[PDB]
Parts: sequence; C-alpha cells; structure tokens
Amino acid sequence: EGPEQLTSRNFVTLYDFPNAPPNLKDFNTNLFGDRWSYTNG
Amino acid sequence: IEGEVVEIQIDTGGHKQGKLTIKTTDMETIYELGNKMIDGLTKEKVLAGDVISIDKASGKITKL
Amino acid sequence: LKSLSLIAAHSHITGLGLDENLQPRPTSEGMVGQLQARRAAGVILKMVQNGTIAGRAVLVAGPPSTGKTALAMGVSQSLGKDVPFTAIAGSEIFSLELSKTEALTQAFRKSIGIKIKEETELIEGEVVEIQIDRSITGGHKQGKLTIKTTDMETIYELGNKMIDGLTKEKVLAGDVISIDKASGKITKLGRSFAFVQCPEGELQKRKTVVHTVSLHEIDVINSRTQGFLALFTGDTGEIRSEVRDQINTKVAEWKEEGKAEIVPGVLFIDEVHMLDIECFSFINRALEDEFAPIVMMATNRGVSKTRGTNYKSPHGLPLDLLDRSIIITTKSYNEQEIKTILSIRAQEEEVELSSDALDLLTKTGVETSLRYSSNLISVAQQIAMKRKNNTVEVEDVKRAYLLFLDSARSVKYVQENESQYIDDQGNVQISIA
Amino acid sequence: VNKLRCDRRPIFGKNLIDLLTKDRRVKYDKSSIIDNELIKPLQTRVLDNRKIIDTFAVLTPSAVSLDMRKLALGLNDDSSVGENTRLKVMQNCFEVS
Amino acid sequence: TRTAAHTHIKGLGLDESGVAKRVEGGFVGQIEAREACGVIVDLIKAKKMSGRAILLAGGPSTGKTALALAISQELGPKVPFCPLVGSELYSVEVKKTETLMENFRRAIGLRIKETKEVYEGEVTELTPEDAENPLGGYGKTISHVIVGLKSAKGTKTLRLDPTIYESIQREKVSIGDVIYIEANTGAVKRVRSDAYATEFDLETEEYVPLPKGEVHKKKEIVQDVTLHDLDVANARPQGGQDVISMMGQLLKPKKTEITEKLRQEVNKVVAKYIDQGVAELIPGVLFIDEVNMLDIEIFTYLNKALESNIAPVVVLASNRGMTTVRGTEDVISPHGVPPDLIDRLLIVRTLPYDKDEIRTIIERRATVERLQVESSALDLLATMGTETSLRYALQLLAPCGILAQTSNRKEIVVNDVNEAKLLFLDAKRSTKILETSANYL
Amino acid sequence: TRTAAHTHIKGLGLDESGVAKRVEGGFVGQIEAREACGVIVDLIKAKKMSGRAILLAGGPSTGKTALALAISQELGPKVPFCPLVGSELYSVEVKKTETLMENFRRAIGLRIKETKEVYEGEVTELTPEVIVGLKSAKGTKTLRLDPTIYESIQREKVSIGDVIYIEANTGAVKRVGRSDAYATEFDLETEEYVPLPKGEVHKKKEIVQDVTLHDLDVANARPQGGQDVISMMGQLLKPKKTEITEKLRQEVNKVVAKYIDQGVAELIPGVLFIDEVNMLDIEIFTYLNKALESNIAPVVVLASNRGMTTVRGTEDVISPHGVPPDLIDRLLIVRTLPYDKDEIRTIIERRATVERLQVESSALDLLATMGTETSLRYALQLLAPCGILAQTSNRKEIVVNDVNEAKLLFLDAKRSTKILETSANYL
Ligand SMILES: Nc1ncnc2c1ncn2[C@@H]1O[C@H](COP(=O)(O)OP(=O)(O)O)[C@@H](O)[C@H]1O
Ligand SMILES: Nc1ncnc2c1ncn2[C@@H]1O[C@H](COP(=O)(O)OP(=O)(O)O)[C@@H](O)[C@H]1O
Ligand SMILES: Nc1ncnc2c1ncn2[C@@H]1O[C@H](COP(=O)(O)OP(=O)(O)O)[C@@H](O)[C@H]1O
Ligand SMILES: [Mg+2]
Ligand SMILES: [Mg+2]
Ligand SMILES: [Mg+2]
Repeated sequence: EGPEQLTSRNFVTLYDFPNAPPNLKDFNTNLFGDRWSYTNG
Repeated sequence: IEGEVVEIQIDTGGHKQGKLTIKTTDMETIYELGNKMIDGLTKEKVLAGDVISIDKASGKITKL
Repeated sequence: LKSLSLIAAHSHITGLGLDENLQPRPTSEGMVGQLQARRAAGVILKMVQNGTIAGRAVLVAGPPSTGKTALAMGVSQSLGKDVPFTAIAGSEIFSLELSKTEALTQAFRKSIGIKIKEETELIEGEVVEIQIDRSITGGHKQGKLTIKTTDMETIYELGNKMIDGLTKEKVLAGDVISIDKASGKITKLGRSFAFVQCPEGELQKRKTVVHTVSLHEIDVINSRTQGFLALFTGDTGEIRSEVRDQINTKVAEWKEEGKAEIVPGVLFIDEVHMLDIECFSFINRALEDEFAPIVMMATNRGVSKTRGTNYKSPHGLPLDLLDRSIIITTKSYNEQEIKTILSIRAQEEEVELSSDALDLLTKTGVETSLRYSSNLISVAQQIAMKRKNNTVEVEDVKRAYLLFLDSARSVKYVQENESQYIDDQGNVQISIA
Repeated sequence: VNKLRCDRRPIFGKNLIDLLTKDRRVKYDKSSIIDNELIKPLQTRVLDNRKIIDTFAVLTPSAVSLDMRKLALGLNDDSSVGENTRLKVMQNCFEVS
Repeated sequence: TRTAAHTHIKGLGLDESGVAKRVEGGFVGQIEAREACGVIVDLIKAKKMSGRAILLAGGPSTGKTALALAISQELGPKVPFCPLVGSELYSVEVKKTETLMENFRRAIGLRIKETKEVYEGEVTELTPEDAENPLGGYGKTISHVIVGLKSAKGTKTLRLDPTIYESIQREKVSIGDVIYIEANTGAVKRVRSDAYATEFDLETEEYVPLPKGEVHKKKEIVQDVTLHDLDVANARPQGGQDVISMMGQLLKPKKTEITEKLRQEVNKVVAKYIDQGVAELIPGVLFIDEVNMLDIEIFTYLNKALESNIAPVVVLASNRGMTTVRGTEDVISPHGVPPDLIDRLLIVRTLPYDKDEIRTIIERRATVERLQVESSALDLLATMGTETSLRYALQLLAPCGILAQTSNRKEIVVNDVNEAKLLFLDAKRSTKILETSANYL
Repeated sequence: TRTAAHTHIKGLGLDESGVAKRVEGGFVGQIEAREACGVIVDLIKAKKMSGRAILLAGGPSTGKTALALAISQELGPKVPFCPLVGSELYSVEVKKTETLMENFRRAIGLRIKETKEVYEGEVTELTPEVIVGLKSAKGTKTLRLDPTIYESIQREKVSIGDVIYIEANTGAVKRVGRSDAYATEFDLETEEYVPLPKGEVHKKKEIVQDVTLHDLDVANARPQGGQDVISMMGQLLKPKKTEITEKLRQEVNKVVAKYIDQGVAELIPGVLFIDEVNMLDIEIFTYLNKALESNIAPVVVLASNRGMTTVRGTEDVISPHGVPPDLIDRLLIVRTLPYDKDEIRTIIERRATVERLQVESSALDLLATMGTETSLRYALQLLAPCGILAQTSNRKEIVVNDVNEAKLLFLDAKRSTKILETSANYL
C-alpha cells in the first residue's frame, strides 16, 4: 500500500500566531519585502 | 543616462526616495525609483545636487 | 563490476592457463605456446602468492612480437584482483620535475599495499513514522522516529547530527535507510513502497569492512597537510627520507599487533632496455630491503649500448643487474600456433573465416610479422560488409594485403624511390624533371 | 588637476571593464547537471575520505619552532603590516569553511 | 571566404561499395589511398575495437595532410578529431609522456543524452491549500499547494506536494509571474512577465516572457565532452572563498601530471553510466603530423600505450626515407620510425602525380577562389608546375590575379604568369644564385 | 616472515679481544674485513673525532653492503644511521651539494629532555575575551588562553559538557569527547560519550625524545605543524623544498652547544653510508674534500666495485675504484676477498636454513658446484624456486633432479649471453 505522492503533514507549533498565516506570511514578506511594503500605497 | 540625478527626496518611511528628478544643463525629467534602485543608491549615497551617470541599461551607477 | 572494455592487443588473454601441478596446457584461457616459459611464470606466481619472499628480480627475454608482454598480462590476470600489480614503461620515469630515484621509490611504494579490516555498525529497517520538531528563531530542535522490521519495532529520538543528515537526504515513510552510529551517515536502501517487502532481522547489525591502501598513499598522506591532494593532482615529490622509515616502523607495528595485514605485489617494467645507469644503480640497492616487491622486467634488445655509457652489454643492462636477476627466455612461434592465435582473435573479434583464408593468413604471418596478419584480419572483416557477405575469403585478404603496405614491402619500395624521399642529408628531388 | 587627472586612463588603450564583461560573457543557460557525481568536486572528495584520513594520518613532526608559524605570513606583535589589515586578514579567512 | 591550401576537399568522395571516381569532393588522383582511407573511416565508424594505428608514407606535397583532412570531414562533427604535430608534444611544464597520454584521452569523447519533465507558466495565485491535521494538533496543515499555470499555446491549473513550502521561501520574482518547476524533483527557478514592463519608468531587470508552447515540456539535453575535460575538472578545484579555491585563484594553474587513479575513477563512473543506459562513449581519432620529429622515449611510451583498453585510433604521417630516428644514431630505419613500432601498425602508400593531374589540381584551385584563367596560361602553369613543383604553381595564382587586377582584366594571361615567375623565384633558381655569388648569399 | 637477501646478518660476531672467528653472526670468512670493521665500530663508539673517511672496495658478491649493514646493526639504534645510494643525490628542487649537506646533518643525533605541561578536563563555560573553565574528577580550574586556540576550539566543534585535552607548550587542542555524566540524552546520538578523566587538570611529565640536527634546521626554516588558519595558510604557499643558508646552521649549532653546555642534552655522532659511489659526479667528489675537513661532519663509509675507471663528470683521469687521488689521500681502504667453494656451500646452506627449507647433501654439493661455476647470487636466487618445485611434488626436501629441473627452467648470465650471441634478431 503506497498510494498518492507520499503525503507529508506540514504542521505548525505552537498555537501562537502574531500573524494569522503561519507560512503564507513569510512567503508574502519574501515576495514583496518589508522595506518596500511601505510604498504600495 | 549621464549626469542627471538632481536632488533626492527621502520620505512616510522605508523604501523612501521613490521618485527624484534628473537634470542637465539643457534637459530635465522626473523619474520614479524602486526598492532595488533605492538599494543601489544607498551604496555610495550622494547629495544628488551634483550630476551623476547611471546605467539605464539595467547596470549600475557611476559617480561623475 | 566490470569496467568499460574495448578489444585490445591483449584482451584475448585471461589468466596464465596453467595446471595445479604447474603444468602448461597447449591451450587454456586465450593462451598458447612457450611451455617452459609459462612454467617459470607460474613459479613466479607461486612466489608472489607465498608472500614471505621479497626483493626478487626476474627478467624475460626474446625476439620482438613473442609474448613477453602477453605473458606479463596473463600472469597479472591469473594473480587476480586485491593484490597490487603495477605495470610501467621505462620512459615514464624520466620526469622534468621528479628525480629518477624518487620516481622509482614512488613506483616501489605503489607496488605493495596493506589490508585493514575494522568493526562497523549499521541500523537498517523499514521506517514507519518520522517526526521533526525544529524551532523557528528558537534554540533547539527535536526528532522522533518509528523504525520497524518484520520481527520487532523500537522508538528512538534524535538529537542534532542525525536530524540534519535526515533532512539533507530526503526520507519519507516509504523510503528505507541505513545509518551508522560513529559515521553518522544516512544511506538510502531503496523504497519498500510508494518497492520491496519489509526487511527482516534485528535492526542492529555488527559487521567488518575491509580497506586496501597501497604503501605509497600512506607515504604521501603523512608528508604534508595538503599532501592528500597529491593522490589526485600529483604535484608532490622529494618526500623526506624521515617519513619513509617512520611509515615502515608503523606498518611493522601493525603487522606485529595483527589487526592489519600487508599484501606484497608485483612491479612490471616493460622495455626496460632504455633507462639510465643511475636507475640501474638505484635498483641494485632497492632489491636489498625487506619491503621490495617481486619485480619483472622485459626487453627485446640484444647486445646494445647502455644508456648513459658507451660500452655495450647483453640486453642493454649492466652486468651487476644480471648478476642479481634471473633470465627467462622466449622462442619464436610456428605456423600452427599462429593459426590458433588468429582463430582465437577472430573468435573474440566475432570474425568468421575460411580454411584457405586462414592458410593464406598463416603463410603471411610466417613470412612477415604476426601483428601484420592480426591487423589484416581486422581490415578484411571491415571490408567484408562491402559485398554484404558475413564471411571472409581469399580474395578479400589478398585485396587487403595489396591495399595496406608491409614493412618489408615499404622498405623494398623506398629502395628505388630515395630520390623523391627526403634523404638524411635533407636533399630531395621534388621536381620530376 | 584638469591636465593631470581629469581623464587619463578612461581612454581605453590597454582595456576597459565593459569589454572584459562582453568577452568573459557566457552563452550557456544550464548544463552538466551530473556535476552531482560526474565531476565530484574535491571539496566533497576530502570529506568522502573521512574514515581513511582518521585511520591513516599518524606521523607527527619531530621538531617545531613556535613564533615562526605566525611569523610566516608576516604578522606578529612587532611586524611591518598595517593596523586593521592584519585583523581583516583572518576576519575574512576565519569564516572560510 | 578564405582558404589555406585546403578547405576545397569535400570529404573523400567515395561512393557506395567503396569506389572512388576521378573528380569529386575536390579530390583527384590516388584512388587506392582514398579507398584505404575510406576503409579506415568505416572501421572507426564501427565503434567496436580501438587501439589500431596506421602510418602513411610518401614524398613531399603528396596530399597526406589532405587525406587526413578528408578523413576528418568524412567522419563528421560528432566523433572528435585532434590535430597535432610531433613538435607540440614537447613542453617545459610536464613530461612528454604526460602530454601524449592526455592527448590520447582528449581524442576520445563521450555523449550523454537525457530528458527532463518541466511544468512552467504564469501563476494566478500562489497560496497553499490548508487542510485538517491528520495528527491531533492545531494551526494550519497544508495538504496541497495549488499553482496557477499560463503559457502561450497551452494553459492549465495544478496542485503539488506542500513540501515546496521551503522552495517558495525564496524566489523574488513577483506574485506568480513566471515559474519553473520539476515533477519528480520539484524545486523552483527565478524566471517578471513582460505585461508589467511599462508600469515602472525604470527597471534593472529585463522582463521575461511567458512560456511558449505546452504548459508541460519534456525536453531532452545532449552534451558531448571528452574524458580529458572530465578528469581535468575532477582534478581541478572549484568553489569560492574557501582556502583551496582562493589559493588556486593566484596559483597560475599549470597542468601537472594527472594521476592514474583519477583515470581509473572516471573509467569506473563512465562505465557504470553506459551500463545504466544514459551515456554513449564515442571513440575518436587522433592525428600526429610529421612524426619524424619524435624521440625514442615517446616511441616506447607509444608502444606501451597503444596496448591499453581505451587507446583511440591514431594516424601517423611522415615523408622520410632511410633516415636515422632521433635520440639515437645507430638505428637506421624507414621514415625515421623504430622497427618495433613499425611492426605494430600498417602502412599506406601514396604516389606522385603527373602533368595532367597537376593541371587538374590547378584548375580546381582556380575555380575554388573565384578566378578566371586562360587555357594557354593554365597549360603554362602546369608546365612549370611539373618542371619545379606543384606548390609553387598553386601559390603563384594569387600574384597573377593581382597583376591582372592592376591592368583591370578579370582573366589571366600568359605574360602575366611570365612576369610573376620573373618576380618570384623558385628553390632551384634561388640556390643557383646562392651558389654563384660569393658576397654571403 | 619476509626475507630478502639479508636479515641473516646478526652482526660482525667479533670477540671482545678484537679477533673474529670463522663462522658466527651469520657470517663466514672475511676475517680481516670484519676485524677492521670492528675497529671502526669502536672508533665511532669513542665519539671523540669527527670527519673521518673509510672506503671499502672489492668485487661483486663480496658482501660489501652486507658488511655495512653488519656494522650498522652492531652499533645499535642509539646512534643515528641513514643508508644512501649515490644516484639519490641528484635532485631537481635543490642543488646536489645542498642535498649532500642535508644528509650530513641528518646523520648526527641529539638526545634531549623537556617537561610537558597539559590541561585536561570537562568543558564548563566559554567566556569571550579568552577564559575557559575546566572540571576534573576532583579538581577544577579556570584558564585564560590565547584567542588562537579559542578559535581552534570553535573549529573543533566543541560543545558544552565536553572533555578536552590541551598541550600547554605547543597549544595543541584535542577533544576527547563528552562526559558520561550527561550521556543518555539522546536515543541514537552520534557523539561517543567518554568517561571523565581522573587527576588534577594541571599535569607535568618528562620526555627523553631524540632528534637530529637536520630536523632542527628544517623545523626552524619550515614550520609545518600549525593549527590556526594563518599557520597552514602560510605553510601551503611554498611547498617546494628550498635551500638552507649556512648562517641558519651556525645558529642551530650555537643553540645546541648552549643546550649541551647547560646540561640537558648530549651529542651523538653517527654514520653516513653511501653505496655505489663510483657514479658520483666530479663536483660532488671535490665537494666532499671541503665537507669532510670540518668540525661536525660525522664519519662516512663508501662502497665501489670498480678498477681503472674514469670518474663521472670528466673524460681524462683514470683512477682506481672511480675515485680521484685527491679524495683517495684522505681515505682509508679496506680490501674484500672473493669467496671459495666451502664458504660458498656454507653460505648456501645457511641461506636455506634461514628460509626454513630442507635440502639433501648431494643437492648442496650440486648447488656449491654450480655457484662456483657461475656465481653465488645465482644459486641464492634460484634455491627458492627449487623449494617450490619440490613442494609441487609434495616433498619438503630438495632433490638433485629438482635442482636440475629448476636450472633448466631458469637461465643464468653466461647461458643468456651465449644465446644472445647466436640469435636471429638480438633475442
Ligand atoms: N602463447 C600465446 N598466446 C597468445 N598470444 C600470444 C602468444 N605468444 C605470443 N602472443 C602474441 O604475440 C604478441 C606480441 O607479444 P608482446 O609480448 O606483446 O610483444 P613482444 O613479444 O614484442 O614484447 C602479443 O600481442 C600476443 O598476443
Ligand atoms: N588529390 C588532390 N586533390 C586536391 N588537392 C591536392 C591533392 N593532392 C595534393 N593536393 C594539395 O597538396 C597539398 C597537401 O600536400 P601533402 O601531400 O599533404 O604534403 P605532404 O606530402 O608534405 O604531407 C594540399 O594543399 C592540397 O591542396
Ligand atoms: N659472510 C657472509 N655471510 C652471509 N651472507 C653473505 C656473506 N658474504 C656475502 N654474503 C651475501 O652476498 C651478497 C652480496 O652482498 P652485497 O655487498 O650487497 O653485494 P656485493 O657483494 O655484490 O656488493 C649479500 O646479499 C649477502 O647476503
Ligand atoms: Mg611485448
Ligand atoms: Mg602535406
Ligand atoms: Mg653489494
């Protein structure tokens, strides 16, 4: 029994999120940049 | 673009100086600056009251 | 496993083809001819297999194209792997950056090696669950694994090294692993699923792993902090004499305690007729030590001037070297042996012939060199597919013979065309008239 | 200054950096993936041979003179090197793996 | 648009079943030599057995180099060809044998072919799809990551293993502008779309276009290298600021004595790869021109080396007769090659041309370089081509063209070649003047 | 149990009265040579003169190198020894004379003693400047140390709770491991926990190690044992061997003289042996005259099996033993005699015994006759193939038929030369 592409849980720890997205927040910061985030308008 | 960086208008805060004019003895233009160009200007910052040549071909800056 | 192979001049021979009572069979393992020479070669093979005799020099001799190099290749093949065998051409020791004596020392040290086995550990099984607890902007990490075999399961918790080893080499619930405690290295053993059944047996496995290292590499590894790279780049030399005897004492201690054993080897030098007399003088002393290997030399030269001197000596070697060495003689072949050799070559070259074609080939090989026929057969089988016949006939080999010139034929041709050929003095009649 | 250092060198002659970039330029997108194991860089080669270097490197020098190991690169408490240059040397070299 | 005594040879001009006509491939005469060379070409094309060698002998200006060039042209641009001269073997950095062995390996190449599967396009939204944690926990546990796709001539949408969370940690392109992913291995690659070039008046990164074609591509990569490059790269260091790399950056990396253990290792890896079915070894051909300049040590090392497993097929050229091989003085031998080496290879014989062959050669030389020659002038050119040498006649064409250009006539006339021959002297006339005078000339 | 042409020589076998017996110490005959060699043995044992020269000359198969090995073994391991061959002098990195001097300075030994101070214990804390804290089985001390070894410790991936070993004199740093007090922190940890050391952190010991002058010179000129980045970074820049200035030798001589005058060391003269010196160049030969006539050069012994020959490097002078008269005048000559039949037989049987082979008396007679006929080395070489040939027939002894078969199988010099003279193409 080896179905599916090897499901791997990506869990967060522990129930403490100053920013609601546990992983989307850092990805957004990398994509946009905190320094440049003040010029969005 | 050669010798046209006239004035730096730093700012709200962060990623500032996002638009500064350019000047020659006979020609002027306002140009907007992004975060990458902000970082490029950060290295060897100048008063911008002088005239500085910067590569419009996506290169770097060169003090005049 | 076997390495990449292309048919060579000596690819037809695999082992000496001798007998247990040291008897030479006429044909055994791509081999034929020179009975008593093969008996002597088997005797030398028994010498090297003994391991209690060192610093012996033997010399083969005979006319060109006789099998001396073939005999050396055969004895090396029969001796087999796991014993260090080195073959060196005489011209390879004339280095512009290395002393000839130093190069000979390096060759002698490379000739023999040492065998060491040590107890090793390993953990292998079907991984079931993997948990990694690493902190973001924290100070510590943690990991929990479930490892199970067919007969038992145990839970373990990781620390730091195995955590990064597991992360760097991606392991999932379906991919199976081997891990060593002291090494810490994580090796993939193939997925059971997501394809093999669950591995059986206890997780713990204690074994031994052996390692063979030739004496020259221990010699160089301790020479300099960057001396390890000399195993690859080779930009070393003039290793201080105060390292050689230290290494010798160390290996003597290793033998005395008994956890490390040594394997003497064979050093073969071909076309030794060309060499400097200083090399011979060094060899005279290099044979009088307890670490010298069995050295065999080859030379087709008869009486000739000794390089570095003016007088002539038999085989081109100074008399002292012959004094401390033995001579093995090789004799000229005959027609039936040539026919057998060509048949063997054709068989290993997947070449089909005809009886009269073989007769013509043997006639050529008995009136000319054997190698001439051994190349004529190849060019003939190359021609064979022009007429789209999977066979070789007399007219084919005749056309090949008249197409590719012979040494004697070319020599007799230049006897009457020297005017249009550049003379030794340089004068040549380029213009026809 | 205008007649000595205004423009004396930016007139090409020998070379110009833009020319070197144009020449040292690269027309390759991606190749030699098996750099993996086909090339096997020596940085991986040394660590792949960890066990043998542990089990074989035995010899040690018979004598050594201190104050020459540091003096070889010309940095001591009384040396001709600069003030911050000596510290910057190993500040750039200590980070070396 | 330029030539130097060659490049008018278009292959060997051998028809099917091994037959050579008169005029073809810029080649005329010496039929049997061309037949033998085609035989050798077919033997090399067999790619079955290696180590064979052949030498060809003849007078000067007999077209030996032309035959070798024709062989190289016939082989094609895949199997490597390594031109070399005997004098180039000598060096002041390594041993001669080391140079010979490295050239031997440089002769033989290797081709690797493989295919990769890649999904690429434009991502409308980069957001992982959260799901309930299978273990008793909290927060957000990603089960899949939906990736938008957009390409010219093909556009879809797909999802991936949430393990790419670390891959999406650092891309710095845009919000799903242009992407590059792999199926089996995953990963990402920074590749902004051209639709946002004009939104900013300034930009220091050239915008990249959207992928053209199917959203998923199965493209193959083929590379052809020699083992010499392989083990040179293996021996040579790499990296940046580490001690060995920075030391080598100022070490002037002169080549030095590549060891045989690297040769064994590269042999092992290429053997395991060809057994794996991913690599195909292509034996090459190596050319040593003017072999009479070699020495006894190189000859003996050649005898040893041609017995090796991976010795490529080599071709030797010489124009000496009853000469004495260098290094020694007592060895009288044909072409200055020791007899033992002669015993290990075959000989191809070349023959001098005739008046008609020289005339045809001159005609071909005139035709190739876009010149017009009168029949009488061409016949005269043939006359002193036979009288003195073919190469003198071949060289004399350009000056005659120049003199014709001076008086504004495209064609060439007899008096033009007379004037050219008067201006430029051959060898026999020059040595006649040298022997006549006594003023040190 | 490897045996190679030697190791049956256990010494000169000289009596305490300086009279050599016939058969002893694996030696037979050469009574005069052995007596002179023992005289030279006591000469070097005197350790009072320097720069003496002895040459022993004789034909081949006369045990000249055997005699040199015998005197070397009789002297023992306290005295330095360095065998050499003449061809080893020629190098490409340094001039020949400098290599000769280098081997001169390696042939005299120095016995020295010094106190080794070490600090070992458990790692407790690492306070940057650098102060360290060490915990022993019972003791505990805090140490301030140079930042170099601090950075070395950082490179040594030393963790908390580890146990380390420090050599104070050289700054050598080595981590033993981690204490077993905190051991089972992880189920499958790769680090090998080791027990806490017993004793005080501070420890003092004494050594009696020995070094040669060449070792001191190369250590002073070339430091090749560094640990911090600067050290090996500098020492990898000049891998090539260079020349050594004479002023360095004078400085080293001054410091060792001070050491021995103070009374913590003593000087040990040694022996330099050059084998087959006939091939040495004229320049080296005239350099020996200056090198020998010095104050520190040790005794030297030469071997040369020559006659009326021209020395290498010239083309005119014909000199005995390939040595010009200038070096002959400052030389002592030892004459070696060729052996005879019964000594040959004794040599053969002794070599067989040291090879643990069984040989029948008629076979020994045949071997002795053949050795007289051709050479001693021939029979010595071919006896082992006779042994294996007998072993093939599962016989532990040697029979005359087996010896004849082996002699048929393997050739000698004279038979090979005769075959070569009547050969088709220089066979
Ligand atoms: N008994 C034999 N069996 C097989 N091949 C042989 C035999 N005797 C001689 N040969 C062949 O003769 C050729 C010449 O032998 P080799 O020793 O390589 O050169 P040379 O004899 O000139 O030193 C070899 O290629 C070998 O294949
Ligand atoms: N059959 C031919 N067809 C065309 N050109 C030829 C022919 N034979 C000789 N040549 C010319 O001769 C030159 C080569 O001379 P070659 O025979 O290689 O000299 P060598 O004998 O010194 O090697 C080439 O420039 C080529 O143009
Ligand atoms: N008295 C002896 N006892 C034992 N072996 C001897 C004796 N004399 C000579 N030999 C042997 O004779 C050989 C010749 O020794 P060596 O001096 O190295 O060569 P050569 O005498 O030709 O210079 C040595 O291997 C040695 O074993
Ligand atoms: Mg041979
Ligand atoms: Mg040519
Ligand atoms: Mg001797």
